[PDB]
Amino acid sequence: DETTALVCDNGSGLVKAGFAGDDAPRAVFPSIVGRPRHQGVMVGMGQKDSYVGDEAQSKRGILTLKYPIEHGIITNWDDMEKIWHHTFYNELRVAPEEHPTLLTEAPLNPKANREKMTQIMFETFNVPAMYVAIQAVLSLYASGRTTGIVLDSGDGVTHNVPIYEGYALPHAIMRLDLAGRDLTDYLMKILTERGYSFVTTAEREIVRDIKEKLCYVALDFENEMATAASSSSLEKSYELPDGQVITIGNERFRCPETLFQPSFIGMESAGIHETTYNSIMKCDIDIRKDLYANNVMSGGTTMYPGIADRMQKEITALAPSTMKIKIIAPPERKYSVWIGGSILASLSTFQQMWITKQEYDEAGPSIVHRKCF
Amino acid sequence: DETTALVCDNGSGLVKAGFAGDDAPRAVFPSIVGRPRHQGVMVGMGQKDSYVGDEAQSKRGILTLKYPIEHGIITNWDDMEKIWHHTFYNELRVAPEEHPTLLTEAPLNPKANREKMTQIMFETFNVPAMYVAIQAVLSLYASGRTTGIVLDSGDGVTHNVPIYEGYALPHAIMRLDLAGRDLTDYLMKILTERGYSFVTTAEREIVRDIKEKLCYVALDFENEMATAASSSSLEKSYELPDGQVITIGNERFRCPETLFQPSFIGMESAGIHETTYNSIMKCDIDIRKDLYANNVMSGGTTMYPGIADRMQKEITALAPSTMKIKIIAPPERKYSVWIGGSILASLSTFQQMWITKQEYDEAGPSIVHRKCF
Amino acid sequence: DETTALVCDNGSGLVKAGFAGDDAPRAVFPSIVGRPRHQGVMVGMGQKDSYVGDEAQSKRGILTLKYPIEHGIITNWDDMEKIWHHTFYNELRVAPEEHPTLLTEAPLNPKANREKMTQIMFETFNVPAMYVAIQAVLSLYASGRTTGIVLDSGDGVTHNVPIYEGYALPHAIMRLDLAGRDLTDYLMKILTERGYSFVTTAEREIVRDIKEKLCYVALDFENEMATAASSSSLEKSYELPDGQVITIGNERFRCPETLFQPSFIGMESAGIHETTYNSIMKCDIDIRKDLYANNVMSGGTTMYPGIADRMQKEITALAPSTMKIKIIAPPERKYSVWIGGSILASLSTFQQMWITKQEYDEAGPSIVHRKCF
Amino acid sequence: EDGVEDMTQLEDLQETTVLANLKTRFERNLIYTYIGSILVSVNPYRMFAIYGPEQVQQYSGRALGENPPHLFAIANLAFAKMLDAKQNQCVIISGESGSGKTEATKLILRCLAAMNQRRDVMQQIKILEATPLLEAFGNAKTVRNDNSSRFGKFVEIFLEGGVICGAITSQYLLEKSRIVFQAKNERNYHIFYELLAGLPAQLRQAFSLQEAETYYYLNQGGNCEIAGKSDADDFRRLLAAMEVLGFTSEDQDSIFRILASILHLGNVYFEKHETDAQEVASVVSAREIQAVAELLQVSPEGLQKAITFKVTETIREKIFTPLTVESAVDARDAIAKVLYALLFGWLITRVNALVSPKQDTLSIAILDIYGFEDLSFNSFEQLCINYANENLQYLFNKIVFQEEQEEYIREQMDWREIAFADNQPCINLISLKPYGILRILDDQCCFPQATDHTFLQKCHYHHGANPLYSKPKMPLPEFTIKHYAGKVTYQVHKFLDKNHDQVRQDVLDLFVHSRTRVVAHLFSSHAAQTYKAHTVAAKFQQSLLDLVEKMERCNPLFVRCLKPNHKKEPGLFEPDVMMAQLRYSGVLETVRIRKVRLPFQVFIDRYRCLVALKLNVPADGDMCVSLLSRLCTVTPDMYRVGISKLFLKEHLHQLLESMRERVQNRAALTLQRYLRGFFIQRHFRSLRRKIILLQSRARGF
Amino acid sequence: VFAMFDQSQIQEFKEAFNMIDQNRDGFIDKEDLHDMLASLGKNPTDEYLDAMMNEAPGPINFTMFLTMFGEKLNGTDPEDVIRNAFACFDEEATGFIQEDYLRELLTTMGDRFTDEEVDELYREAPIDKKGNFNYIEFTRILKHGA
Ligand SMILES: Nc1ncnc2c1ncn2[C@@H]1O[C@H](COP(=O)(O)OP(=O)(O)O)[C@@H](O)[C@H]1O
Ligand SMILES: Nc1ncnc2c1ncn2[C@@H]1O[C@H](COP(=O)(O)OP(=O)(O)O)[C@@H](O)[C@H]1O
Ligand SMILES: Nc1ncnc2c1ncn2[C@@H]1O[C@H](COP(=O)(O)OP(=O)(O)O)[C@@H](O)[C@H]1O
Ligand SMILES: [Mg+2]
Repeated sequence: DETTALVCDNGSGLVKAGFAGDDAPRAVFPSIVGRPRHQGVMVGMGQKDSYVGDEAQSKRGILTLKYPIEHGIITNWDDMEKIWHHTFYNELRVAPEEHPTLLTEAPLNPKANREKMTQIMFETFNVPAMYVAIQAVLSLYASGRTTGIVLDSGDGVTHNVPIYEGYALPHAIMRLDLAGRDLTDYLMKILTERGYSFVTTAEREIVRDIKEKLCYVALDFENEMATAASSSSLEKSYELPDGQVITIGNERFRCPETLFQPSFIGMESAGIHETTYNSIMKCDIDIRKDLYANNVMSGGTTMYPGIADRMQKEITALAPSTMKIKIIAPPERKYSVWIGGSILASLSTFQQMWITKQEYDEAGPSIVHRKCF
Repeated sequence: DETTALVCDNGSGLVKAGFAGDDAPRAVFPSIVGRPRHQGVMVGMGQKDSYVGDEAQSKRGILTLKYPIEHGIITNWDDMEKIWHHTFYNELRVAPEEHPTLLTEAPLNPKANREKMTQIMFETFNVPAMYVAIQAVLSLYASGRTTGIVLDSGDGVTHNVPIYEGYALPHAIMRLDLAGRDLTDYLMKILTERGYSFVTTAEREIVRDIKEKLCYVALDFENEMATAASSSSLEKSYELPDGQVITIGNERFRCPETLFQPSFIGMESAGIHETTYNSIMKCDIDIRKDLYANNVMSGGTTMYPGIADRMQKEITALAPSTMKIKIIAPPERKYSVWIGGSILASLSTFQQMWITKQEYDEAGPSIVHRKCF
Repeated sequence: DETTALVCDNGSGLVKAGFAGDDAPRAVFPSIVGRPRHQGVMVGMGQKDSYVGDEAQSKRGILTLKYPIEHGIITNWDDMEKIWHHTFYNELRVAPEEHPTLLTEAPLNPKANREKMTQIMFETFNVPAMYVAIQAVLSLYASGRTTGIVLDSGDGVTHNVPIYEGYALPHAIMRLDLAGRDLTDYLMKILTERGYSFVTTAEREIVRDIKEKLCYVALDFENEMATAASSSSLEKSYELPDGQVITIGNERFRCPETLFQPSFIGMESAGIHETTYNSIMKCDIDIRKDLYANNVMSGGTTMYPGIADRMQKEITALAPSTMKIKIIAPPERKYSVWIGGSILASLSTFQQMWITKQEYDEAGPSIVHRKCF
Repeated sequence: EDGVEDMTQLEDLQETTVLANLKTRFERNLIYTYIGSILVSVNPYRMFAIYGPEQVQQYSGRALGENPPHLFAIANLAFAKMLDAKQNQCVIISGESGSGKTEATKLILRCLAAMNQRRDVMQQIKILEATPLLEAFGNAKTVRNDNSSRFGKFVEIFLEGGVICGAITSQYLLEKSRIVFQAKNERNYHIFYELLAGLPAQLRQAFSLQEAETYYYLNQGGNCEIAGKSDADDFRRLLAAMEVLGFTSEDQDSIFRILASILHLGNVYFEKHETDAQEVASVVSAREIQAVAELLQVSPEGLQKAITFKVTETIREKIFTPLTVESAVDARDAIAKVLYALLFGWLITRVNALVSPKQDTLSIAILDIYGFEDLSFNSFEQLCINYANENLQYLFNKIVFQEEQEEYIREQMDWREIAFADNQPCINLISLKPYGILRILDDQCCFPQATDHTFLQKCHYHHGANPLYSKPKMPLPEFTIKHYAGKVTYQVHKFLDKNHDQVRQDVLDLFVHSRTRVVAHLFSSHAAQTYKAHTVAAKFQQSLLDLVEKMERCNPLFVRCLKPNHKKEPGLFEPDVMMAQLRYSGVLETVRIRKVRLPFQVFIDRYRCLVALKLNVPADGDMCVSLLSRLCTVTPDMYRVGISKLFLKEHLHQLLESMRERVQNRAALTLQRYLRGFFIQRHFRSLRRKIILLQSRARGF
Repeated sequence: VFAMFDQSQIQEFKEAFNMIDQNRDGFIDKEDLHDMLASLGKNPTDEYLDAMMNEAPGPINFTMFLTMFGEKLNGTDPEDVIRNAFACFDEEATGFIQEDYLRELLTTMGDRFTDEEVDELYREAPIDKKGNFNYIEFTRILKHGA
C-alpha cells in the first residue's frame, strides 16, 4: 500500500539518492569504482577487489579510480550495477524489490542506455515499477514554475530545454559535451604552467577540489586578465594532502572561461550564453518574451561565483534591449533535479505513469520509449 | 414574460454578442479555436484539448489556430458549437434555454448553413425562439435610415444591398469573397519583400495587428507610390512580441488597395466602388438619386483612414456630375450590425416574427426559409 | 560580337556555372568558405586566410566552414564575392568584363538581395549585361514544356510555381523554408539515438554524404516502420573517414519523411504534396486538369529514391479520381535549372532582355525590379 | 396509547409516517423512540425526568422489556452485551450542536457510574471536572450555533467485572484551520477570548497583551463578542478546574505563555523586497518576533530564519533558500497550528495520566461526535466534516442492514441474500487514492503554479462522469457532491491556503532547544513520535482512520439527537425542521435500506374484494402468491408472508391499493344504481299499486 | 338484465312498463293511467286532482328505455353482488355495518347521495339501535318482491 518511491539521480560525477517526499537527498557520494593497483604483502589484507563511493576515496592513494558514466552515457555496465547495488543496500539501507524507482537521463542520449537501465532495474533488482525522467523538467518542478528554459550543467553534459506552460519544444533542445569533467581536465593542463604536475586519477580528485574551492567566473575576461597581470591581489593558496602549498592566479577564472569560449579546449561549439540564445530563438515568437525572463540554472557546474551575472550580461548583449532578462539561480540548484524528482514521484496522479512489471513482461525493454517522454 | 432577447453577430473573424436593448455588445472576442501542437511534459499540464476566444490568443504560441467560418460559411460545425457554447455560458453568463436568439448571415449564403444553424439552436441549446437577419438591413437600422445602399465588409465577404423605403431589391444584391482575411494574407505575402517572414497561424494574428494599426487608404495610388519612392516620410515602425522592430513603407497603403484593384491578389472581380456603382445602376431610375446620397458603410474593413474619401472620389468619377454623392461612415460602423440587431430584437411588433419551437417541431429545419426573408 | 553568355546557378549549397549553349555545367563545387581554426606552427604554412569550394573540403579538418547563403538569401556579402570571384577566375577561367551573366533567385526573396547582386555584378566585376531569372521557369525550359507546375527543392527553399502556356500565376506561388539543409540537420539530430555524435561543421559534410548515399523515401511510412522494427533487413553500413563503421536502420527513411511531415522538425507547415495541391487549387478551374498531369520536379532534394511514387500517391489521394496525375522526374533534374538557363541565355530573341550597363548607370540598382519579372 | 415505540414493527415505513409518529410521541412528552436498537432523542429545551434512582432500578437489567424508551436502556444493553460477549462496546452520540448530545453523554456517564461500581463515584467526579477544559479548548462560535464542538471526544470507561477503573480521554478530527482562519460572523476557539478577557492585569502587562480586536487571528470574523456569554466567569471556572485537576501555577503560566506566543505570532507581516533573482519576504517589525521568542524562550534569529527561510540540509552542507510572502505566511500558520495541537494533546495526556487506569481487559467507549453540516457558504472544513459523517454513516448502514438480516432470519423462512447499496461510491469520490478530491487537493498543494481555479478544473475533468459529482452550469467556483443527506455545494475559495500544514525539521529543532521544560518536552515527544502527512487533509484522514480502527473491535450503538426548532422554544415544533434533521441524521437511510416490509393480516382482511376470497383463516401455506397469479398476472417475487411477514415491494403495493380503490368505486356505483332502482320501485309501485287499489275499493261496496 | 330475470317481479314490472311505456313521444303521460282508472266512466274533473305525479327522473326514450331495462332493476341485482359490496366496507364477514359508517360512506364517496336517500332506504330497512345494520332479510325482501 504505502510503498514510498525511490528517487535516484545518478549523474556522471555524483549519485543523489533518497526517498520521495523528502527535502534533501539521503545519500550523496561520488560515482566512482576503485581497484587496487599495487602489491598486497600482508596476509588477509587485500581481499577486497572493489571500492565504491566514499570508501573509494578514503583509499584513493592505492586505487585506480574509474567512472562508469561519461557524458551522461553508461559505458561500464558492471561498475554501474555495483554502484546501484551500493546505493540501494549500503547507503539507503532499503530493499529495492518493494519500492518504485525514478531515474533520470539526459535529453538526447542513445536509446540503448535507457533500455539497458530498464532491463537492469526489472531483472537484476526486481523493482515493482520504474520511470525515467528528463532532468530539466525536474529542475522546473523544483523551481516552482511551468514556463522557462533550463540550463542544466552537471559534469557530463550541458543541455538547454525550453518549456512553456508545461509544453516542451523538442526541436529547440540543445546539448553540449562540455561540463565539469572537461573543466577539471583543462585546469589540470593549465596548472603545469606554474610547475604543478597532477597525473594519476587520484590527483584528478585534488584538482577537482581546487576547482570547486578557488575557481570563479569573471564578469569580463580581458580586464580581469589585465588586473591579474598588473598586480598579485587575485592569488590564493591551497594546501595539498601531504602539506605542500600551491598558488594560482589567473587560472582561477581561466578555467570556468571555457564555458563561454569552448575554443580553449579545442571545440568549435558556441558558449553557453550563445547556445541558450539560439535555443530561445528556435521557439515561437510569442514564447520568447516569457523565456527571456525565466532562465533557470541547474547543476553543480553553475555554482561558480559570478556565473549568473555574466550569463545575464551576455544574454542582454545578445537579446534586444526591449526584453527583460532574468537569471534564476537558487542557492540549492545543485540538488534541483533531485528535488523535482522527489516532488514528481510523490504525486498521487503520477501513480498511473509508472512502468509496471507486467507491462515490461508484456512489451520487452522497449516499453520505456513509449511510456517515458 | 420579460425574456430579453439575445443578439449574436457571429462574423467570420469576431463574435459580437449581447442583450437586446443595450448600446454596445457585451462580449467581443476572436472567433478562433486553438489546439496544442507541442509535447506536454509536466504532469497535469496539458489536460485542456481546446481554447476558444481570448484564451486561445493568450496561449497563441503553442496552439494551432483555426477559424470555423470562411467567407461567411461555417465549415467546421463542432468548433462552431464550441464557440456558441463559450459565448452563451462563459461570456454572457446566461442560460440559452430561456432567451430568444437573433443571428445574422450574409445575403447570398448556401441554404444548408441557415438550416444547420436553426437545427443547432433548436436541438442543442434549446432556445425558445430564433430569427436569422441580413446584416445590411441591421446596418440601416443602426444608421437610422430606411433608404440607402449598404457596403458591409467584415473579413469574410463584402456585399452590397440597396434598400428604398424599407423595400429591398434582391436582384441588385452583390457579393465579393474579398475582405479583411484576404488583406491579411496579401500583407503577409508582401512583407517578404523586406525580409520579414510570418508563416504560422500565430504570426497571422501579428500581421493582422500590423494591418489594423498601420495600414491606410491612399486618395490616389500612383502619386502616393511616387511620394513613397522619392522620400522616406511615410515609413512607420512596429515592435514584434519578442522585441524585434520592423519597418514598412508603401506596404501601408498597398495592402488596402486590393479592395479597389482585386487584380493584386489575382481576382477578375471589380473594385468595391465599381461594384457599388453597378448595384446602383441595377435599380430603378427613380431610386438612383436617393441611393447616391445614402451610401452607408459598415464593418471592420471599412475602418481604414481615408477609405470614405476615396470611395466618394471614385463614385463621383463614375456617377454623373449632376448627382450628389454622400458616403455615410459613422465612427461606430464596426458595431453597426449588432446595434441594428439590438434595435430590431427589442421592438414589440417584432415578437410575432420569431421562429418558435412549436413551428420548428411542425415544419422541420426548412421553416427558416419562409419565416426569414 | 560573339560574346558567349555565362549562366551561374548559385544555389544555397552548390554553385552550378558554365557557358550558354553547353549541355552541362562546366564547374560544380560546394558554396562554402572555410577559415583556419587552429594554430599554425610551421614558418610559411598558414599564409592562406580563406578556402573556397573543393579546396575548402580538402582541408575540411582544420577549417571552419560557413555558407554565404541560407534559405536562398545571401547573408554574407564578402564570402559571396569571394565565391563569385573563384567561379569566374579559378573555375571557368574567363574574364567577366566581356561576358553577359545570367543569375537565378528564388521567387519570393527580399528585393535587397536582387539589388545587391545587380550592384556587385555591375560595379565589382564590370559585366556588360545582366539578367536575374526564376528557377522554376528555367526548370520548365529544360523540361521542354510551356504548361506545368514546378516543385523545385534545392537545400535552401522549396517553392511551387504554376505556369500555363507560358503565363505564370503569381498569386498561387508557394514557398517553404524546408529543404536539404534542414534534412541534414534532422539526420544529424536523430543519429544520436544510436550513439553517433556529429558536432562540428566538418562532420555536417559527412552527415550530408550519408544522407545522399543511404536515405530514401518510403511509399508508406507506418508499414515501413513496422517492417524495420520487426526485422533487420533494412540496415546498411557506412564507413567514416577514419575507418569507423556506422549502421542506420529506420533513419534511412525517417529523414526524408520530414518533407511530407514538417512537424518532425517542429514546423506547422504542410507537406510538399499538400502544398502542391493547394497551389493547384489556387489556379483557374480550366487550368487544373493540365497542371495535374504536368507535375515537374526539380532540384537535388527531389533525388531520393521513391519520392516520385509517393508524390503521385499523395496527389492521387488528394485530387479527384477523375483526373490523371503525372509526376515528371527526369534523371537529370539536379541540373534542370542550369540547363534551362543555358537554353534561355542562348536565344537570339533574348538579347533584348539583358540589363545593359547604360541602363544601370541611368536607373540605379532598381532597374532590375522592372526589367526582370 | 396511539403512539408507537419501535418503528421497525410498522407495516408501512415512510418519511411522512416517521414524522407523524415522532411528532405524536413528542406531543405526549415522550422524547425517546426506537428504530430497532437505534435510539432517537429530541431536545425539548425543558427539564425532564431523565434521572432518579427509581429509573435506574426500573431499567436495571432485562427486567423491564424496553417498553419505555430511555438512555438507560442503551446503557444496560451495552453492559449486557459486554457481559455476554466478553468484549468492549462503544456508544456513538451524534447530532448537531445544541441538539442535546452533551447532557446525553453526562447522563450516560452518571448511569454507568451508578450501576457498575455503586460503591465509589470518584471516577465520575474526576472525569466530569475535565469537561470545562475540553469545552473551552475545543469549541467555537459558528454561523449556526453559539457553542459548537469542533472535535470528537472519545471517553473510554474501563470496567473489571463491574469495577470502574481509570478512564482514558482522547480527541479526534480537530479542526486545524480555525486557529488561523475564521469566516464572517464566527470566532476562534473560546480559550483565546477568555484569556484576553479574564486575565489579571499584571499578567497582561507581562505578556504585552491587548484587546481581541487588535489581533489578526481573532478579528477576522468581525464580531469578537458573543451576546449572552461571560468570558471572565468561564475563565475563572477554568482556573478552578485546573486547580482541581492538579495544574500548578507554573503550568498555567506556561499555557498562557504558549497562547500569547500564538497570538503574537499571528501579528507578523511581510514585505516584498527585491533580490537579484527573486522576491524575498522580510518581517515588517521585529517586535512581535522578539515577543514570541521571549515568551517561548527560543532564539529570535532562529525564529526569524524558520519563518523567512527554507533549509535544504544534506550530510555535507546546509543551504538556506529564501521564501516568498505566501510561503512565509504558510510557515507561520503551520507553526501556530502545530503549537495549538501539541498544547491540546499535552492537556489531554495530563488529564488522562491524572486518572490513569491499572489494567485493560474490558472498556466502554463513549463518542461525542458532531454531525452533518450544510451551511449557506460552504467550504473545506465542512467538506472534512461531511467526509467523516459519511464514514460514520457507512457503519450506521451496516448496523441497519445487520438488523434487517436478523429480522429476515428471526422467524422461519428460507433467508435470501438481500441487496443493499452502501455509500462506498461517495467515500471513493472524496478520498480514493488515484483521483479522489482530497488526493487532487494534496497534489495541487506542491504543484508549481497551482491555484484554486486549477484545482477546480482538475476536479471537473476527473469527476465529470461521476453520478454523484455535479458541475455548475455557469463557470462558478464551486462543485456539488451528492451525499446521503442530499446535494451539497462546496465553494472552492481557499482550499489551497487552508491545506498547507507543513512544518520542517528546523522549526522542530529550534523549539526543542528551548529554555522552558514544557515546550521542549512537547516538541521532543512530537519529534520522537514523528510520516508523509504534510497537509491538513492528510492528517485529518489519518486521524479518521485511527478513529475507525479503534471502532471495529466492538459493536457500536447509535444515539441520534435531533432538534425540533432553531429558536430553542420548549414545545414549538415544525415539520420542515424535522425533515431536515431526519435527512441530516441519517435516519431516513433506514427507510432507503428497507426498499420489503409489509404485514400479513392486512392481506388477510382487505384483499378479499377481488374474487370474494372463499377460504377462512388462511394459514402459513395460504394461497397468497397464487392469488396474485390468478387475479393480477403478477410475477412471483414477494418473498413470503407466513409468520415472518415482510414481503410486499412498493410498486406492487401501490398497484394493489389503486386496484382496491377502483374496486371500491365500482362497488359503490353498483350499490348506488341498485339503490336508484329501489327508489324507482318504491316510487312507481307506491303511487299506483298502493293508491288505485284503495280508490277502487272505496268506490266498491 | 336480459340474461338474468327475477320471475317473481317480471310480471308486475312489465305490466307497469306496458301501462307507462307506449308508442308515444317519450314523456310520461297522464292520459293512459287516467283512461285505465276511468275506463268504466266517471265525470272528468279537476276539483282536487290538479297534481298527480311530478317526480319522474326526466324524459324517457325507447333506446334509453332498453338501457334502463338492461341495467337498473329488470332482472338485475344478484344477491352475491349485494353481499360482496356490503362486505367490502366491513371487516367482519357477519355484515354488522355501523349505520353512521354507511352514512358517511354513501354521503362522501361515489356519486354522492344525500341523507334523505339513506333515510328513504331506512324507511324499509330494519336496523339495530346501535347501528350495526344487517342486510340478509332486507336483501331477500327486496329481491323476491313485496
Ligand atoms: N561550488 C562549486 N564550484 C564549482 N564547481 C562545482 C561546485 N560544486 C560542484 N562542482 C562541480 O560540478 C560537478 C558535479 O555536479 P553535479 O550536478 O553533481 O554533476 P552530475 O549531476 O553530472 O553528477 C563536479 O565536476 C564538480 O566539480
Ligand atoms: N481599424 C481597423 N483598420 C483596418 N482593419 C480593421 C480595423 N479594425 C478591424 N479591422 C479588420 O476587420 C476585420 C474584422 O471586422 P468585423 O466586421 O468584425 O468582421 P466580421 O464581421 O466578419 O467578424 C478583421 O480582419 C480586422 O483586421
Ligand atoms: N542523390 C541525392 N539524394 C538525396 N539528396 C541529395 C542527392 N543529391 C543532392 N542532394 C541534396 O540536395 C542538396 C543540393 O541540391 P541543389 O539543387 O544543388 O541545391 P541548391 O540548388 O540550393 O544549391 C544538398 O543538400 C544535397 O544533400
Ligand atoms: Mg460582420
